[PDB]
Amino acid sequence: NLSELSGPWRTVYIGSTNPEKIQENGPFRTYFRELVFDDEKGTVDFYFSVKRDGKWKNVHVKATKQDDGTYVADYEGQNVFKIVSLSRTHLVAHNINVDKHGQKTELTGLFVKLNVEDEDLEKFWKLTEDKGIDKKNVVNFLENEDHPHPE
Amino acid sequence: AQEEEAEQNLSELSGPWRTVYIGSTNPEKIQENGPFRTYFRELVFDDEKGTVDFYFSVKRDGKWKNVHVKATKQDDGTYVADYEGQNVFKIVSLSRTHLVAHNINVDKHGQKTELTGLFVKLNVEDEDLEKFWKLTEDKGIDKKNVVNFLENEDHPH
Ligand SMILES: CCCCc1nc(N)[se]c1CCC
Ligand SMILES: CCCCc1nc(N)[se]c1CCC
Repeated sequence: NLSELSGPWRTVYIGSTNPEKIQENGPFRTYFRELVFDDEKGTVDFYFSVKRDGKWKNVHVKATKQDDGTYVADYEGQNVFKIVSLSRTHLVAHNINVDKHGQKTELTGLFVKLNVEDEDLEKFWKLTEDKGIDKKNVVNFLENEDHPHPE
Repeated sequence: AQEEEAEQNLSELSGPWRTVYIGSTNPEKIQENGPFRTYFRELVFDDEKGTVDFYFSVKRDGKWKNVHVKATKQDDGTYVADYEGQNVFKIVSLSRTHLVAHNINVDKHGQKTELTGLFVKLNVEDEDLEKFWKLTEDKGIDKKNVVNFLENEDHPH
């Protein structure tokens, strides 16, 4: 039951046994946007952004769960990763990437979830109505293309 | 084992904040290039000075701008701030994770705009940080080889 963890997630820290993978232009200097867990298909879709070559790219990768519990996915090689601790607000993970040249890299990561509550959303909506504001004149900043760049 | 909560206070509320929704009686204010299409980065609450400092980014003209605005509390509990005119805003709901607010903006042309906003706080508990560090050490990853993506996002470009 990890479906309820789907939604907007943000990268906090990423560590690597190979600094080149996470320095500027590194393939694993990933800013998470959204995570989607599917308990029936045993899969996880990652939506994130990476500045590769000189520009920003939005990437989508689907990970599949294995009998051992680990997940495997194809991104800058073959990756096999393990969630170490999850909860409503956090995800600490460890990933093993093996690139095109057989180079093995171990990465670690802390990601936090952006939890928007119903109780709070409702309050926002009542207030927006009280001020006679039209739902059309409301901007969603969580799923917006027009956003700033961290680098 | 043991469960513990950090002692709360406006001080504990400071930190990274993100904007979820912003509503406006005047759509020009929050459209692309509008001064109120603001992406929050951090907020600093000061109990003693009765102030709140805002850090956010707005795409003005053709490029992104980081902006800092200090607001001061009033006896009536509202806050005043100077940004793209004069602003008086009231926090209708605040807790460890959310902020719902109502702002009244009078621009340099006498025009009044009323805005509504929902913001969410990005909380990072120490238990999680402590668990991320232990894992990092276990794989023999040296701290110098760790990037803080949160601070990068709070200090963009
Ligand atoms: C362990 C959860 C995140 C794994 C992971 N770390 C990245 N950095 Se991008 C990614 C998915 C694609 C390989
Ligand atoms: C009500 C607190 C947030 C008010 C507020 N909303 C923005 N949008 Se920018 C900002 C600070 C400058 C007036």
